[PDB]
Amino acid sequence: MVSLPRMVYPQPKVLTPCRKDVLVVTPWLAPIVWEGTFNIDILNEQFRLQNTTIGLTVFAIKKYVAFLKLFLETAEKHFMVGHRVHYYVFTDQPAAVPRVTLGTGRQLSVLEVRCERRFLSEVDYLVCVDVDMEFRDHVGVEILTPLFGTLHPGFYGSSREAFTYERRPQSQAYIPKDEGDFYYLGGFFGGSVQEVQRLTRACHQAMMVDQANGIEAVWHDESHLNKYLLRHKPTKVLSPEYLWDQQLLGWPAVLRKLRFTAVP
Ligand SMILES: CCCCCCO[C@@H]1O[C@H](CO)[C@H](O)[C@H](O)[C@H]1O[C@@H]1O[C@@H](C)[C@@H](O)[C@@H](O)[C@@H]1O
Ligand SMILES: O=c1ccn([C@@H]2O[C@H](COP(=O)(O)OP(=O)(O)O)[C@@H](O)[C@H]2O)c(=O)[nH]1
Ligand SMILES: [Hg+2]
Ligand SMILES: [Hg+2]
Ligand SMILES: [Hg+2]
Ligand SMILES: [Hg+2]
Ligand SMILES: [Hg+2]
Ligand SMILES: [Mn+2]
Repeated sequence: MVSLPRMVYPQPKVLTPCRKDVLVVTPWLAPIVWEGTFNIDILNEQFRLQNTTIGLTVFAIKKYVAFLKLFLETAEKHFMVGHRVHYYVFTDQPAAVPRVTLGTGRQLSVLEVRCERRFLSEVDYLVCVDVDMEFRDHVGVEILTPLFGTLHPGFYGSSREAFTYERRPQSQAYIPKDEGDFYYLGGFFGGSVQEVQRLTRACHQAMMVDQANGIEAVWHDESHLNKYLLRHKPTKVLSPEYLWDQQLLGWPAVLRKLRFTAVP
């Protein structure tokens, strides 16, 4: 918006692809975020000049409160470092939330559960993730955009017919075998506050319609998220570097970094 300052960095090479092993842009021209595609210094400048605030939301119900300490401590080392961050922890056990030391410009709010406009006034972007995870490497502003989904680590190389989308036409989440771009994760999505609220509102309404008709999608919210992103294309797609399970899937050559991973 304001001009970027002078910066010294390698010149982009028009005749050299960033990657010869993976797709780095979708058919609707949204970038697919892989290591080796972005210069983080340029992106950090762009987002800091806008004084960007990122909200990170997690739910920790019942036994999942045990995952909060590692989740938050590692987020402090790797998530949006240098930028304003507001953590929102939705839990049924407020007194069980660990006291984690936060860097400057970062804050945490504990919301007890069994608001909407609140997010609009407190943050610019919302990132919604699973709590039984830990950050192991950089997760930064390269992911920010109006609406993003993340490629599920178990299906990124799969054909659409093999995707575990909801296949019963009676469900609002129904996707037939000849449709679908990717299989996105329910555990890592986000975007501007406005777009995230539109997505969550749509999934809530679709799930209510299914409940009324006596049907529950095969993968619950994730099935609905996939239907939403099929019909409302995300403006960025995150590669599986952003949500990986090393125990189950190892460390493939196509992954130069494992950024956020499942906890055993
Ligand atoms: C065909 C081989 C696929 C291996 C990954 C399966 O992951 C599960 O996928 C379903 C949809 O088919 C759901 O998304 C489910 O939540 C996934 O399991 C969870 O994520 C994986 C990566 C792993 O961490 C599991 O332990 C989780 O339960
Ligand atoms: O009793 C529960 C069950 C689920 N969750 C939340 O729901 C997310 C999805 O669940 P889970 O991690 O069990 O899903 P999986 O990745 O194994 O499909 C978790 O990350 C938690 O944030 C929770 O807080 N309490
Ligand atoms: Hg590149
Ligand atoms: Hg959220
Ligand atoms: Hg979430
Ligand atoms: Hg929902
Ligand atoms: Hg959703
Ligand atoms: Mn999980």
